[PDB]
Amino acid sequence: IVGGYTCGANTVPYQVSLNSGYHFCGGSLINSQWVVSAAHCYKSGIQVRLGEDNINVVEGNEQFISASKSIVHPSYNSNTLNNDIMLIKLKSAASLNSRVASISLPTSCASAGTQCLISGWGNTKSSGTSYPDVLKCLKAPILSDSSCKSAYPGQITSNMFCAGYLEGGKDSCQGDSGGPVVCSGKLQGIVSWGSGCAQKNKPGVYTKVCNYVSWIKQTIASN
Ligand SMILES: NC(=[NH2+])c1ccc2[nH]c(-c3cccc(OC4CCCC4)c3[O-])nc2c1
Ligand SMILES: [Ca+2]
Repeated sequence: IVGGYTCGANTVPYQVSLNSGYHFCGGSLINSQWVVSAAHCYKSGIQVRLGEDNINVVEGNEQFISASKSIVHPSYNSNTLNNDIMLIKLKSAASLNSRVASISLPTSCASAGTQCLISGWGNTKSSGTSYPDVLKCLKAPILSDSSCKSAYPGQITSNMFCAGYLEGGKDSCQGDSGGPVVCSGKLQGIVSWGSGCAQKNKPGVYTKVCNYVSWIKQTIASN
């Protein structure tokens, strides 16, 4: 997260770290056995780490659970990143409490101007790499579709939306992919991609979760 602030320990209880010997993507807990992340974060050997703040220190509240299976959306396109969403089923259910809680899926899509919270352990520099030990937060608004398509002509599909600041300075970045974009307590986006991090007129692009709620529900119901 570039231009953000330290969230405070366990203040984002639905945030998870996908780990394979190091943190490589974020994700969101939607019920005690499933996590939603981005399809491009897919790899085998994923251990999901819940209740984290410092990902390099066991401070208490952490729950490390292996993924039993990861379901990449069947229409995921790795060249355009269209349908960049993945569901991860946990080997055992997590124990939910005030520090580990799930976030609600939306019933309607959010409008431009809606303020959301984006979080993650990704790079905090736009020019260089500085990875934090604790979770960083950024409050950012959803941009209009016209500003988004004007910034990335021919690359935005209806399953994507832009959020951020056109003046540059605040953005999600490498290591934040797969994590949450929460607006008024509903999960509206998944960190997907961007051009560099926090550059002027290049806002971050997110997977539009409201377009996938029936897919998520039907997939969870059959697995
Ligand atoms: N500027 C942004 N809003 C942005 C947000 C998330 C990003 N994630 C990445 C990213 C870059 C290189 C490799 C990645 O993931 C690979 C390692 C884990 C598997 C895929 C990224 O997510 N760039 C990103 C840029
Ligand atoms: Ca820790």
